[PDB]
Amino acid sequence: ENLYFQGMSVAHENARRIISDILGKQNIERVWFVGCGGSLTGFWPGKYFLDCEASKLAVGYITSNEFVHATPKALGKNSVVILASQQGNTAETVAAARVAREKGAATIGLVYQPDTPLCEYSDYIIEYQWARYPETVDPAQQKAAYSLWLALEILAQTEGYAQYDELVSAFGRFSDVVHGAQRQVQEDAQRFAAEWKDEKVVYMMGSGPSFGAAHQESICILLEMQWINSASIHSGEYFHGPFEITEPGTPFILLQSSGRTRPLDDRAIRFIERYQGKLQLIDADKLGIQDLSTDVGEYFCGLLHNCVLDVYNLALATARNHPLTTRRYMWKVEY
Amino acid sequence: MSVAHENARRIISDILGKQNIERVWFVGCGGSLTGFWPGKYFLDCEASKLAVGYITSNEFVHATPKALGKNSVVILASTAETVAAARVAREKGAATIGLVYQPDTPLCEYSDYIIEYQWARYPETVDPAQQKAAYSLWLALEILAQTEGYAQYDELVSAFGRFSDVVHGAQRQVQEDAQRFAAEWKDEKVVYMMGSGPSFGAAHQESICILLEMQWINSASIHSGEYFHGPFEITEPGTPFILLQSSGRTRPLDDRAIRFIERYQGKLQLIDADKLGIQDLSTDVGEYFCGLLHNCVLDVYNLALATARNHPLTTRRYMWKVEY
Repeated sequence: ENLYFQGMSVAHENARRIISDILGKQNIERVWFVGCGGSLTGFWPGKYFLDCEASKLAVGYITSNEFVHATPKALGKNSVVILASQQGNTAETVAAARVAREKGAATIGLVYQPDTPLCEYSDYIIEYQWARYPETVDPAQQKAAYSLWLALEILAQTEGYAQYDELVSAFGRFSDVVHGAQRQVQEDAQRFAAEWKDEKVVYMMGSGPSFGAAHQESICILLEMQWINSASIHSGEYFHGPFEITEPGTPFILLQSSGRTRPLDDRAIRFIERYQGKLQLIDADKLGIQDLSTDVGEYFCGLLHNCVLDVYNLALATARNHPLTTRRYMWKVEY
Repeated sequence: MSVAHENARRIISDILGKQNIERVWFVGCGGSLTGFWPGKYFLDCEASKLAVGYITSNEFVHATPKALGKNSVVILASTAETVAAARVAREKGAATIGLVYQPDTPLCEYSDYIIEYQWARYPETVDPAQQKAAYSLWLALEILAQTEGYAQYDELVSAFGRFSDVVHGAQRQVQEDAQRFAAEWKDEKVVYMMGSGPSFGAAHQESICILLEMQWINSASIHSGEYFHGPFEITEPGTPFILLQSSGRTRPLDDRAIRFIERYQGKLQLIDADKLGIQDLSTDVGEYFCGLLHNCVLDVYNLALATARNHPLTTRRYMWKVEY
């Protein structure tokens, strides 16, 4: 018999070393995901995985400055606090890492820029990859991807996870699925941009693994990068107040998921179409989630939507003559 | 004792005689989920060993946490999907608490304990301590007190004793401002709700259950901390924000938001719990009552707005009218 020796994702190996090192020094009884805006919603994939799969863990998900100011008494020696910041200096995320460390928690800091202030209070540092679409990097090494890698490792090294190998090889297929999906949506994205360029209010929707993506699109793209009024509505929540807003032409972008919460999404689709809402459907299952894994591909829906949306976002920004880098406040005034 | 207090005490002692309480989930839809924010926030702040979940009913049904089990309590309020969530909870071995307005209603069937809360349509009022969202805090107080212990138990129970008075004082206080608000806000097409810490659930609730549902005004909720990481770029003169400002620890997130909104001439309606009598509740634990106060204070602004807009709050085009 010939012996086979496998390799490992950069993100897989980083995640795995960090969590082993931490377990050698404490228990992992509680995790917090802590950050601001996109640097909090980037943790949704891991949050969702653990909420679904971990039986022993208590999992938190909190905006940095709230964590700093109203610190949970549950934070301590056997907690892990995972923080993200792009340029590594969001003062409240740095203070969150400081407070976590003062409380005795292990801190994992995700940064794009190394030697940035978040690093000072990060026991472990991950330099995730990032580029501005149409420039690309390895999707398995992007900020949101690391939420799922770290989640996988926390679960596997504390409770075990029968589908570990399945998810690791799903992640090995992820770059091909992302590239195939982005290519597949070019035409639709163009048609979207031309037809949606004049909307002043857009509602983002999703459920389960895709809900973070929906919220992120809402707060980080539509409000932040386009100045379009927006809310995110959980597909399940839609029918308990929000849907009363719906009339012919009310714009909804639904980020539909594979797997268990899909019927939530299908329920919304039927209703939005029955009442002639302006619906842009982006369906993970049509864009090759089934190619990742028939078992655990539900957990990659948010990550896939984040990537596929880059295409629609550029198309819309060009149609609206509003570059995604437009700001009137951020990086411009003090606040 | 308050009847709400004795109800919560009796329920949680009974459960603890039969299982442990290692995990709590708050499960509901819309305002029957936001109603749990007061207890959720309290537990997130005060409980060191409890795992606390907060989940819309049909997602709890379709993607049930593996963590759900014999030493879990699932607390629900009322909706076939919340009934189904109670069924799933019980089927998994979790104890179930159902908050209901009317008895014999479908959620009762899968609820090990049923709490008939108090509700009335403003200006008709009811005991604030027996309202749906109040019970979230009562139940949370007792989960924590009967398991880990709570050093401010009596200070919070006496706070709760004074809460009816603070609510009535606050509702009287805002009468004139509410009329001014309605006159000035009746033509707005988009309203952002804002809050932090204990008042965030109340902000979200106004947004989804009042502005969208009962007024057909476009709206999103924004956490006061999240504002400055994307949402704030929507701000320009006249952008409508209703900030439910909190007392206590997160107040500085709200002050930061107020300085910014005012500097770029947002149309700001400020409703401050510390101006409406949270200082009279306690000095220690009063912060935990801010969401509850906001819920009540907003009833006044909501009626006034509904009147100025000739849009009754009971107006619906879909709910209780079509199938969905």
